[PDB]
Amino acid sequence: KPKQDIKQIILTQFSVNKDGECKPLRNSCSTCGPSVFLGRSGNKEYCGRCYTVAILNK
Amino acid sequence: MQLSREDQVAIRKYLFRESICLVKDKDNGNHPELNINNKQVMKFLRSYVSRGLVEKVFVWQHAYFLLKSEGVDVLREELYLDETEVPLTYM
RNA sequence: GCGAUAAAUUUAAAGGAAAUUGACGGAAGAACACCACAAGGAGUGGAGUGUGCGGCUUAAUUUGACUCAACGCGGGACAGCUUACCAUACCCGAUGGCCGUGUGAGCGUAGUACGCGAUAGGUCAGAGAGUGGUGCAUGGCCGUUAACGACGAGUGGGGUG
RNA sequence: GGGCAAGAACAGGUCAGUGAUGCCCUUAGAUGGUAUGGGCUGCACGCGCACUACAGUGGUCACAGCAGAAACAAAUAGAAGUAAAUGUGAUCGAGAGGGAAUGAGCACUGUAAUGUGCACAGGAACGAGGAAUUGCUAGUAAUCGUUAUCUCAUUAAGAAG
Ligand SMILES: [K+]
Ligand SMILES: [K+]
Ligand SMILES: [K+]
Ligand SMILES: [Mg+2]
Ligand SMILES: [Mg+2]
Ligand SMILES: [Mg+2]
Ligand SMILES: [Mg+2]
Ligand SMILES: [Mg+2]
Ligand SMILES: [Mg+2]
Ligand SMILES: [Mg+2]
Ligand SMILES: [Mg+2]
Ligand SMILES: [Mg+2]
Ligand SMILES: [Mg+2]
Ligand SMILES: [Mg+2]
Ligand SMILES: [Mg+2]
Ligand SMILES: [Zn+2]
Repeated sequence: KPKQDIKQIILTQFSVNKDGECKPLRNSCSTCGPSVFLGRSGNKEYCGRCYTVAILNK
Repeated sequence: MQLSREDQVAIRKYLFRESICLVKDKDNGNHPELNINNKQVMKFLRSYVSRGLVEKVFVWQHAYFLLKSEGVDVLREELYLDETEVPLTYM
């Protein structure tokens, strides 16, 4: 079967304020716990533990 | 062998608590005392037999597993129990 | 025609001698038995159908068995399973060394950026599994000789054996 | 009437009964599992074993009535079950004997009909079997049904009683 690309040290999920306070950059799932973040690509926003893809009306 | 870490420790503690185990071959059902798939319990214990820790005797449709003395200690290290703890079969 | 009488060449024994035990006889004499007959009674072989076997065909028509002692036999009355065969699709891997890994081995996905994490990475050794092969490598169990009257041990006798 | 049942044998059968087994072969693109389908049931033809027959010592209607013993919701044409030969009266009259291939149906079992039951039509060979061949001596042969026996969701024209 196909080969698996890898993205090294995952730190992109977050953003840091000037005060040093940290917040998630990607948005978070309502139904899989807020600790699961949501991907983006074109019309698609998507999720892990449920594989559900939202399709945007744009 | 396709068992979760929780399922692995469930077998380790059972096999120490009681110095024996009994598994039915060619079955997709769940082991009565563990709630783990029979084939998976067989496959787990298979490794302990290969390591020389556990005896295996096969009779009719059943595999009888017996824990050797020279392996109580290995499983006690693995399960990180206190030095005083011993199975129900050992006084 | 007879009398008398060679070589070349070939070969590990010779239907060589006498005796012993078997197998055989279109040899003799006893026995025995409707899987033998005599005296009888019902069929099978001919027709249609059920079922097994060969042959041919097929993607595959999986396969063993052949005088009694193969052929409604393999507890073989197969829609799935049985099922070994054919078409398509999916799933998996004792342990040990070496190397590589939480700064992420590998896995899930509407496969690329999100979810899960040692579990299930690669390579050498080495296991295990198989209605795969060989019953002329075997064990066990069966059938047949045969349901027949024979069968070996100890002690004595005879013979070179 | 069964059951148990010498010694010796056989390169007799089974590795497709076995976590009985030696050795060879395959082993993530598997000769390992699983799932959905198809085959094992194909049809010029030669054979083995069974089942219904070829009628009048018969066919049909109804009525009785008897086993091995003891198990049986209900059912308006009909769609598993507690004998059958048989006993009396009618009937039919010398292919009104016989039920093969086939039609449009009506139900049942099942995950799935291709399997089974039922009703109507249809009506093939066969008029007692060449060369051969198989059992059977008394409650036996032959005849006649039946299995709370085995196969078994549903399927016996098979065995074992
Ligand atoms: K005949
Ligand atoms: K037979
Ligand atoms: K044998
Ligand atoms: Mg002369
Ligand atoms: Mg005669
Ligand atoms: Mg005939
Ligand atoms: Mg004989
Ligand atoms: Mg199949
Ligand atoms: Mg199989
Ligand atoms: Mg095998
Ligand atoms: Mg042999
Ligand atoms: Mg042989
Ligand atoms: Mg067949
Ligand atoms: Mg008639
Ligand atoms: Mg049979
Ligand atoms: Zn979600």
